[PDB]
Amino acid sequence: MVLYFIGLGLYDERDITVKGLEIAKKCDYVFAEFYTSLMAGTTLGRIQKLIGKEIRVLSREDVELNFENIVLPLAKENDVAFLTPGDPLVATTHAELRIRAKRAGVESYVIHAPSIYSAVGITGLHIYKFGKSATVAYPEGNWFPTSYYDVIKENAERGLHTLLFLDIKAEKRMYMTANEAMEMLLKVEDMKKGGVFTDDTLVVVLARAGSLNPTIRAGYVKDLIREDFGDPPHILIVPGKLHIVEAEYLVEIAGAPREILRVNV
Amino acid sequence: MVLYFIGLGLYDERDITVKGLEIAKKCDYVFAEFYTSLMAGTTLGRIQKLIGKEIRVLSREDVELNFENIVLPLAKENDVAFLTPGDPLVATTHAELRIRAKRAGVESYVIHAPSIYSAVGITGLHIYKFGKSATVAYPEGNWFPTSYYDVIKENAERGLHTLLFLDIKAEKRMYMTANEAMEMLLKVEDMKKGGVFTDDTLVVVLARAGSLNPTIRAGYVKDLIREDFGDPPHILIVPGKLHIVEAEYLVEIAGAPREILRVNV
Ligand SMILES: Nc1ncnc2c1ncn2[C@@H]1O[C@H](CSCC[C@H](N)C(=O)O)[C@@H](O)[C@H]1O
Ligand code: NA
Repeated sequence: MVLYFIGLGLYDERDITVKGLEIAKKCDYVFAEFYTSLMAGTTLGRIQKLIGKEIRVLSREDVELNFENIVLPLAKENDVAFLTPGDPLVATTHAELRIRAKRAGVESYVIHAPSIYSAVGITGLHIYKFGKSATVAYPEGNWFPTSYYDVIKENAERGLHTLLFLDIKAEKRMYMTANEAMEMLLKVEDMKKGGVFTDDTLVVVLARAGSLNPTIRAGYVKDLIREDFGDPPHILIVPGKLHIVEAEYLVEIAGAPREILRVNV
Repeated sequence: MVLYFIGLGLYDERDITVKGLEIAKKCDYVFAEFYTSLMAGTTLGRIQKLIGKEIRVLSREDVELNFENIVLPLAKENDVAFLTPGDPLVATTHAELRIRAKRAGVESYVIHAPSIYSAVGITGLHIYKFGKSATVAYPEGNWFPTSYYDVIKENAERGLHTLLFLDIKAEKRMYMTANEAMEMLLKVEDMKKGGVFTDDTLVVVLARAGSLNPTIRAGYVKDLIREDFGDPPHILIVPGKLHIVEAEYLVEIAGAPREILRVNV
């Protein structure tokens, strides 16, 4: 009679919470999706081994089109878990799944876990100063998306930080690097010419948040665009004007150049 | 000899990640603070029991003034952990402590945990649509806070949702409720009359996120301002322009007035 939306956290199998693991262990059926994001520091086998339950992986279509014909039916006479990377209900379309549950006369509960939305706090940037968030999407055909560029503009204009998710191709396991994102932004800048993202723009790159050894780097685009940030996934952040405390952190912890203490504060 | 910043999560001791528990369990000394937020579903005893260590709780003064005199020394020749509610770096100034650690020659690591900042996803509001965040502080004498009012105005003009962190004075066991924040806001409206926060303003309240049965409510100030949302902690959210699916969720899950299903654009 119960559906549990359980988050898996950031990087590996140990990023699930104690509450999440215990609840998952008591469930008769355990489902999961890995198309919204991937746990790059682990594998399906390691997650299954930690939970002690076989995990049935669902595709994007399984969820968005058939959640009610695949997951909810079993939840009527059993305790069912639906696992997702990060924090449940963060992916835009997931909240709607709770409505589907209600409509089916199924109780659902949410077991939280760390999300990149909060983990980016490790960059030293104040959370309250983050503005609207966006995704740098992979272009294609006659479609050249530039929305994320206006998001940066509108945020930075108000002294706000911009969190940029990088596009991902789940199955093809193709991750967009911070370098690729920077390249695209430089190209959109060439068109819009709004003076929003240039070789002199300060940016922060966070890679493998959740691991014990994340890569946190900060610097001007002209110096970081070709820097190697390690294995994915990467997250790009274009900070608004910095509070001196944020800057000192970026310098001492993320290796930022002293220059930002005078230029970006 | 290293220092670990470990988050404990939203509501109780089980909201800590597995990673954090295993690491915390093997630390020589364990410190913690419970002044940046309220973990309404646990006790120091339960935490100590779960970790298998004795925890020396610190005050804001001990941390802000004597962190390097109290915690860092032990870290130079031992594995030390510093626990905090939620995520250690979110909406706190704990990030600056890492700089102190470094300047003291002490390496530090961060273990994230579910944070209220990402937990807002349970309100059905698209997490990416949130703008600048704000904090509703307690009035001090003749000094009355209003900044949080401008934040809502700026976000609303852009159609972005606003997250309002509510104040806390753990030493006085004072935890600002949503109701109280709602009234402080009406007062500001009567002073600025910007048309930002009135009795017809739609709002959302999340109380005790992290528990199995948190209080999620949405509606007009006039009908919610005197409603009981249960024990703290609470957060107040003033949505911007809603999407049809956000409205459907607020109505079906947060008991909002069925008339908000009618978006104005
Ligand atoms: N479980 C919870 N439910 C509702 N509000 C919460 C909450 N936990 C924290 N808050 C809100 O956030 C304030 C603490 S601010 C510190 C936040 C913390 N580092 C985190 O990561 O969540 C509280 O005063 C309250 O307004
Ligand atoms: Na945000």
